[PDB]
Amino acid sequence: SNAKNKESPTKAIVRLREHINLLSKKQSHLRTQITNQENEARIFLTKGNKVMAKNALKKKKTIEQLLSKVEGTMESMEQQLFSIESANLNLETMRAMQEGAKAMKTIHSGLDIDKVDETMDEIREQVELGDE
Repeated sequence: SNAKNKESPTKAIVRLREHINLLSKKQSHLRTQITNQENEARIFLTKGNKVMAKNALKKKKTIEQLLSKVEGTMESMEQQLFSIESANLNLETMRAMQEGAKAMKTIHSGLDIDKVDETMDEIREQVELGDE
């Protein structure tokens, strides 16, 4: 139930990760297309046909614009995933920290003789005074 829902938000982070993987595959594909276009423009340049070389660069830039869109979307998905993940990681870490504090509160309030937490500060001083 509470772990039911922990695992649910966890598989939520899973979907965002699969989406990131898809985006990265698409990015790789677009980069390969970009390389191909650039090579073709270079071939046109060795031939001397700068008109067609520029036209291949027009398509090169067109794909670069699409790449920027994918990279921006991917960055957004990474921030969204991070926000969710790092939130949950900190919430569980801070819970452990507070439960540790609760344990110390139980030890302090639990022991009648005599004020665990106050005597911890007391002995701290006594130890520190050993430096002379």
